[PDB]
Amino acid sequence: TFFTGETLGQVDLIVDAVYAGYKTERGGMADPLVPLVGVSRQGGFRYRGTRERPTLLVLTSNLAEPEWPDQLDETTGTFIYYGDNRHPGRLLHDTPRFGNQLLRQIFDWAHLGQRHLVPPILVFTTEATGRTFRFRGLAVPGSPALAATEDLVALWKTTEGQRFQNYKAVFTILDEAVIPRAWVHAVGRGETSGLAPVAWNAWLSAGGIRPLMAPRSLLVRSKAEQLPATPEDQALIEVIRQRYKENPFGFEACAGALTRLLLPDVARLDLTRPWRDGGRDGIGRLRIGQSPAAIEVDFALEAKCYGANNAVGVKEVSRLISRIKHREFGVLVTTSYVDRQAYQEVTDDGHPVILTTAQDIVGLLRSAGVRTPTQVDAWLDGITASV
Amino acid sequence: TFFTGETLGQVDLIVDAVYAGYKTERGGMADPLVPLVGVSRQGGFRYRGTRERPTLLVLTSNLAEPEWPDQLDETTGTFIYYGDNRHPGRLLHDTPRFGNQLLRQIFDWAHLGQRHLVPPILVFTTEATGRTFRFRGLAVPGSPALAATEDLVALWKTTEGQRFQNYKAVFTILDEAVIPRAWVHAVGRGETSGLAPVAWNAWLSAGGIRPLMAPRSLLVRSKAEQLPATPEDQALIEVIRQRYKENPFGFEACAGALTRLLLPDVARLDLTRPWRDGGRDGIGRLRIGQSPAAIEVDFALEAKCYGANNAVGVKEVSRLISRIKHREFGVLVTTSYVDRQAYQEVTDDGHPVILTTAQDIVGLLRSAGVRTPTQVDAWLDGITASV
Amino acid sequence: TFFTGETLGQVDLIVDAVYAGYKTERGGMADPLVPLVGVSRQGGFRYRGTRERPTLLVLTSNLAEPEWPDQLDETTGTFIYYGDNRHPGRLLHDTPRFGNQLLRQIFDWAHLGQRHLVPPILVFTTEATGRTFRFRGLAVPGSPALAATEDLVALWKTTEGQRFQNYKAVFTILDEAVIPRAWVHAVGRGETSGLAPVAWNAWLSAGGIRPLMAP
Amino acid sequence: TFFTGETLGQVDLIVDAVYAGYKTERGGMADPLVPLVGVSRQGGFRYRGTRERPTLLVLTSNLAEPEWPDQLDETTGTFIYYGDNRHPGRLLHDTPRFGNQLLRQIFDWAHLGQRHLVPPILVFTTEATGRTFRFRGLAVPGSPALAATEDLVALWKTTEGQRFQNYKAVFTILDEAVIPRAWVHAVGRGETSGLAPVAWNAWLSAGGIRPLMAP
Repeated sequence: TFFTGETLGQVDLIVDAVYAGYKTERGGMADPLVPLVGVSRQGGFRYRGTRERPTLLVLTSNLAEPEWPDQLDETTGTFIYYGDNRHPGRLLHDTPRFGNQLLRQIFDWAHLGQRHLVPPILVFTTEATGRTFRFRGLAVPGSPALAATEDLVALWKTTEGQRFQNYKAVFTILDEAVIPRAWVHAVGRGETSGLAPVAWNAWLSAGGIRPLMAPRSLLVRSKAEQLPATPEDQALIEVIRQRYKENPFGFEACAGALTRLLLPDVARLDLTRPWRDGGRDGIGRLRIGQSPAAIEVDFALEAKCYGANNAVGVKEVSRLISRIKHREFGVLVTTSYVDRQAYQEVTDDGHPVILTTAQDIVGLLRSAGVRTPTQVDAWLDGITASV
Repeated sequence: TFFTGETLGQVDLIVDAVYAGYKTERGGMADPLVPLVGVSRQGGFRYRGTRERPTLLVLTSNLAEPEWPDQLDETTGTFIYYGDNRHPGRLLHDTPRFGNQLLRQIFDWAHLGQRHLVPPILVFTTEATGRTFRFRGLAVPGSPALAATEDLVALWKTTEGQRFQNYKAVFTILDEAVIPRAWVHAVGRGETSGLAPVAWNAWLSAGGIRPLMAPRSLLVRSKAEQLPATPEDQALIEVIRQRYKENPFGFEACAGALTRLLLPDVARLDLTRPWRDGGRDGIGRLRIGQSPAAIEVDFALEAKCYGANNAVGVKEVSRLISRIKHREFGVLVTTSYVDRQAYQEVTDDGHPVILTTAQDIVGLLRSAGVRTPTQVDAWLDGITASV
Repeated sequence: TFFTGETLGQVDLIVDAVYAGYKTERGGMADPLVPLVGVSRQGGFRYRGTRERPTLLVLTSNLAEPEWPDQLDETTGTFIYYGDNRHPGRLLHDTPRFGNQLLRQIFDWAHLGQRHLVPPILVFTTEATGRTFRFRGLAVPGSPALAATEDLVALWKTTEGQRFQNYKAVFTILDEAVIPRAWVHAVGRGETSGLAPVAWNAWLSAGGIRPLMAP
Repeated sequence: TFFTGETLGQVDLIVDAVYAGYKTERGGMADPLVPLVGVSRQGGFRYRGTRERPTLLVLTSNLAEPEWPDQLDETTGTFIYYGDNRHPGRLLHDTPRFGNQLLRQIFDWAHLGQRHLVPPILVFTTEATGRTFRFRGLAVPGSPALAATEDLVALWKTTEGQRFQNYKAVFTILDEAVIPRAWVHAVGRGETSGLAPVAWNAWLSAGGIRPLMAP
C-alpha cells in the first residue's frame, strides 16, 4: 500500500494508504494529490470549483503543530481540524485563501438542511518524507457524539500580547475502506455520479453518520515515546521535578491538577489519606454521564516524581495496583517513564491503570496553555496556592 | 436561610442563600440586587462602573431556557453562561447592552495576564417566585479542568433558516462560603480594599483557581421528574415509541445513539450478542482519559421502550445487573420512568447503573438540536440508516 | 474423550470429545483434523473444495486471544468468530487463504435462502496440550436472535498507525451430539450424501435453526 | 471484654473492649458513656467543661453512614471524623451543639504548639444492637503523615439543591491499651491530674505522636 509514480493516475483512495510524490525536473517535487485528486499543488487545504460553490474539498494536516493540535482519533473516526487564521491582525473570516469562510459555509449548509451543496471532504496527513500523504478517509461535518452547536466553534488565541479568533472544526470519517477515484474526479468536475459510497449517500438522504471506528490494539510504549523529544519540553518537566525536590509529597497535588485536565469531570480529590507504608493514599471521584443521568466511580492516584534516568517499575505500579482493589481504576502520573516489564504487566493482566508519563504531562500542559518555564512556574504557583 | 427588606442593606452575600425583593409601590418588586450589590435595577447581566472598565459584574440566570442552557454544576462549581446575542441579524459582539463585548474583554484581561482589571463576578439564579435571587457564589473566568482556548467560545446557532454567533463562557465558583458586602461595595464604587476573600487574592496573584466543589448526595428521582413536563416533549418521546412498535429491538440502536450522546467518548457499540433469555446482550466500550494515557472500560446497555404508564421495575433492572457481571458499569435507556422500588434498590446498593429516563432523552435530544417531531423523525431516519 | 492415533480415522465427531494430535518423528505433532475430517494441516480457517464451491468448512479457535475475542456461549449455542485479516496492509476481502471471501459468500447465500450452497461448518476449540481440539458441533451461519444484517459485520482495528478491516461472524451450533464421519468425508470429497444429521436437513428445508443449548 | 451495669462505674477504658446496656424503667436504655466517662447522654460528639475551654472530648461513630464516611484505619491508627453540620441551612461553624467550632479551636490549638489546651479525645464506635460502644482509643488531633493544613479541612455537599459546609477532621490514636478512668474523670472535672498515659505526656512535651498500630 505505497503508491508513487504514474500509479497515482490509476489507483483508488485507500484508507491509511501512502501516496508519495516523485521528482520531475530540477529539484521540482510533484505533489501526489494533483494526479490522485485533481486539486492544485499548494494549500494545506485545497478545493476544486469555486469557493462559493466548492465541488470537492481536500484537508491536509501535519499533526506536528503543537500550536494548532489537529488530531485524528482512529478509535472514533473523529477528525479535529483548526482553521487558517493562525496569527493576530485579521478577523476570523478574513484569511488569504478563505479557509474559514469555506468552513463556515460548509457547516452552514450542513446545518440548514442543504447537504447536497456540501463537497466531499478528503482528509490527508503528511508523513513528511519529502512530499507524501497518508489518506485518512472521507469525512462529513459534525459528529454523532457532539451537541449540534459545538461542531464548528471560534476560539480566542493569545500570542505575543494579542487576541485573535480561529476556527476549530469537527469532522467524522465515514466507514468506507475505498473511495473510487472515478467518483472523486467526477464530482470534482461537477458531474453527478452514482459511484458515491453508501455511507455518503446515507448521510446525504438522512443526515445520519456512520463513523469509521478503529479501536487500538493493546499498546506498550517505549522509553522514547513516554519522554519528551525536544529539549524545551524537557526543560518544562525539569521545572516540575525541581519544584518538588524539597517537598516530594507536594507533587501529588500537582498530579491531582494534571488529573483534572486529563479526566472527563473535574475529579473530586482527597489527597490527604494516611496509608500503611507511611505514605498517603490519594483518591479521586469521577462522574460518568450527565446528571441527573450519571454515576460516580472512584479511582486511586499515584504520583512518582522521578528523573528521566529512573524508570517507574513493577514495585511502584504494584503499590497502585494494591490500592485499586476496591476502586474502579487507578491513575499513575510520573515525570519519567514506565519501563518495559511494568508496562507489559499492566497491559497484559488488564489492570485498569492509566499511565501518564512525561510526554503526557507535556501535552496536558500544552492544552493548559503552558509552553515555557516561566509559565510552568506560574502554573505551579497556582496549584500550590489553590490547595 | 432567607433575606428580604432592609436586611438587604446589612447582611453579607452567602452561598445558596435566598435574597428576595420587596413590594414598594407599583405592585412590582424592588430588585434586591440594588440594595444588596449596588448594581442597576434590571439586566440579565449587570455591571457597576463603565463598559470599558467595569468595577463589578453580576450575572443572573433562570436556568429555565432550553435554547440557551446556562448551567450551574454544583458538584464542580462550574458555571456555564451563555451570551446575549440570542437572535439572528446581528454580529456576535453587537448587542443592545454589550454583554458579549464585556465577556470578550474580561476573558481578554484574564488571558493577557491582567487580572487586576477583572471585576469580581457575582452569580445569581432566579427562584421564579416573585422577584428573588439565590446567590451562587463569587466566580472567576475559566476552569482548572479545561483547555485554555475553550473557556470562551463562539457557537453558531440556527434559527428560522438563519445562522448567528453567540458566546459560551465558562466560569468557576471560588470556594468562599461568605462574600462580605463591605468588600463588594468597596470594589464597586470603587476603591482599594483589603477585605478581599482569600481565594480571590489567590487567583489575582497566582492565577490559581480554588473551586467550590459540592458533590450531590444520594438521590432518588420521582415519576414526575423522570417524565417530561410540557406536552411538546411528550410528543417528541411518543414519536420514538411509535417508530419502534413494529420492531421492538432496534430501539437498542437508538438507545446506543443516545448513549453516544450521554457518554464522554463516542462509545463503541456491539448490539448483536444473543443472550440466554432469547434477547440480546448489548455492550459498549468507553475510553477514560486521553490516549496514549487512557483506559477502556466496558458497559452493559439495556433499552426499554415503554409507555409513560408502564414503569421500569425491579425485574428489568435485575436483567441489567446480571449483565453487569465482569463489566465496569451499565446504562439503562428508557422512554418511561423507573419506579420507586427499583430506583431505591439501585441507589441504596452500590450498583454502577446510569438511569436514562424520558426527560433525559428529551435533554440529549435538545443538545442534538432536535426540538420538533419532524426533526425527531429525521434523526431516527439517520439512526436507522447509520446502523 | 479421548481420541488419538489410529482412532482418528475410525471414530465419529462427538461434541465435547477431545481429538489429540500424535507425535511424529522429526518436527513434532501431526494434526488430528487431517485423519478426522480430511482438511489441510494448519490454519484457524480451513476448507475443502474450491473458492467457488466450498464443500466443507472447519473453524478452529483457542478462545485465548484478547485482540480477536472469539466466543462460545454454551447457553445459546452461539459461536462468535473473527476473520482471517488480522494485520494491517490488506483490504477486508484480500487474504491468502480466502477466509473472509468465504465468510461473506456463505452468509450471502444464507441470507438469500440459498441454504443448499452453504457447506457444513465444523467448529473446534483448542485445549491445553499441544495440537488437540475439542469438537463443539456442526454450525450454521446466523442466529435466531439476529436479523440478516446483524450476523456478519465488518469491524476496524488500529495496529501501529494503520487501520485495517476484518469480519465478525455469528454462527449457531446445531443440536446434534454425533456427526457421522462418513457424511463429513462424503460431502468433503464433493459426493452427494443423504447421511446429513436431522437438524441440518431441517435447516435446509424449513430454514429453521434448532440450537445446541447446554441444560 | 464486655462490661455492663455496675461494672461501668468500676473498670478502666480498654481498647477493643465493649461497653453496653443497660435496661431501665419503661423502655429507657441507659447510656454507658455516662457512668464510664461522665459526659452527656447523647450527641455524635459529647464534651465536658466550657465550649471555650473543653476539658474532655468524646467522639462516637457508627461507621455506617455512606454520606459522612467516618473511617478508622487500624493499620495506621488513623481516625477520620466528620463534623456536626450535616444539613443545608446553616454556616459551617454555626451548629446546635457547636462541634465544628470546637474542632476548629482544638485543631488551631494543636497547630500553634498549644497542645496543653487540647482536651483528651476518646474514640468510640457503635457495634450492632442496643446502646453499645467499642472503645477504639485515646487520640490526638493530626497525623504523622499529614501537614498542619491537611489535618482539618472544609468540605461541601449539595442536598435539595442547597450547598452546605462540613468538617473532615483527622485524628491519630495514641498507642495505649488502657486509659485510667481516674484520669478521665479527673480531667473532665477540670482537675489537674498526673495520671495521664505516657503517650499523652510524650505528645504534650514533644508531640511526638506514637500511633496505635495493629500487628
